[PDB]
Amino acid sequence: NSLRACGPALMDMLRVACPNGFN
Amino acid sequence: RGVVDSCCRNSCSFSTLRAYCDS
Repeated sequence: NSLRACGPALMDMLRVACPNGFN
Repeated sequence: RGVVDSCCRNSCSFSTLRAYCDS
């Protein structure tokens, strides 16, 4: 029950997981 | 980043990733 992501993959995940971004 | 420390340098739960989003 965990996730691990680094680099562009992590950025992509935040992009879909966050309704109004992560500026 | 806080999120890199939490989700890249360590694994994180999905709810933790979500907490790093802007609101």
